[PDB]
Formats: sequence, structure tokens, C-alpha cells
Amino acid sequence: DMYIERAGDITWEKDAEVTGNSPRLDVALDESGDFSLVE
Amino acid sequence: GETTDGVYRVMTRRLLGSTQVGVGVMQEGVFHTMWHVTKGAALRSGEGRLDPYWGDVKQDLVSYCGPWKLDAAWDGLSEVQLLAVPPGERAKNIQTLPGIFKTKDGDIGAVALDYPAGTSGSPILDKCGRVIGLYGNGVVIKNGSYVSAITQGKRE
Ligand SMILES: NCC1(c2ccccn2)CCCC1
Repeated sequence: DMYIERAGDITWEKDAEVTGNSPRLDVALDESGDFSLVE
Repeated sequence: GETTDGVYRVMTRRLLGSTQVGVGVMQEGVFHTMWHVTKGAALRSGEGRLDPYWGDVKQDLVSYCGPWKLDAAWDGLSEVQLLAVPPGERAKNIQTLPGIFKTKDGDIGAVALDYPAGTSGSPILDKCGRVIGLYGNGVVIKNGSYVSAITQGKRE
């Protein structure tokens, strides 16, 4: 039996840590919901 | 059970100890997560039971107690926040400018942030605090880093 536990509110935080890049990728989505890279 | 709006961890006692298999969003009485987190199984909230209502393996999404309620979309220009809820760690907001997944059926926003597998289902938000999608279904690129789609359902 899976169970859920509250972890917090959903709100935008001012002064949150800013990170991560913004890649543009050609991708394919199969019938099983799996994404793969297209080259 | 606890029906307060917010972000929740999805836990299981089937494996060793209590393991976090994912995360989800409770909004308007409906629990929203990714299909690969629960595989469509029923969930427990205290002494209450949450039954699946809608789900789709290809979209990799599932809703409990009612239809999918989340309909905000990334505007294609602004920074967003991943409200990451990692296993055994406190919820933390991470701001990022999404990249793009280009598909034969159109383009999708994508966030290049790497977290443990049990973080799947963590919400991605806009500046109004609205959930524009869930984190956790994506791809691994050349450098071995993870890039997740910003996966959003359809509000009927
Ligand atoms: N970065 C670890 C992985 C993941 C999956 C879903 C969500 C977040 N991280 C596990 C499988 C490969 C990528």
C-alpha cells in the first residue's frame, strides 16, 4: 500500500537558487511514454 | 485523509524501510502524479483511500479522486521554479530557464535539473504559483546529465 505525506505549499519563492541550462533537443516519444534523443 | 492543497511525497513500505517512490500535487481535491510513480495503484492518505480516476501511460500522468485539474502552461519565455521534493530531504524551490524538447507533434518546455528518481512528480511553477507541469519524464543527454520534460495534462 503506497501512502502520501505532506511536503509543503506550492508557492513561488523570491530569492530561490537559480541554476540549470536551457538545451534545445530533437526528441521522440514512444507508445510506452519513454522519451529518446533523435539524431 | 489529508486533502489540503500542496505538494506530497509518495511513499511505499513494500521495499526496505520506507522508500520515497515519487511526489505529487493535491489541488481542488484531486491528487496528481506521474504514471511511472504509482503504476496506477491505489494510494493511502492517513486512514483514507485515494482511487485512480484518470491515467495515460504515454503522457505518463495519473489523477486520483477526480479529473486532472492542472491547466497552466509555460509561456515559452519566462523563468520557472522546480519545487523539488527529494527523498529524505526538505522541499526546495530551484529557479531555471527551461530549454525545449522539439518533437514531430510540437514543442515542449524542458528543465535541465538532475535529482534522484524518487523526486518524479515534483511540480514546476510559474510566477503566479500555478503548476505548469510535473518533473520526472525525460532523457539523458551526451554529458550524462538529465533533462526532464515539463509534463502537463489536459483539464477537460
Ligand atoms: N537523474 C536520475 C533519473 C531520474 C528519473 C526521473 C526523475 C529524476 N531523475 C533516474 C533515471 C535516469 C534519470
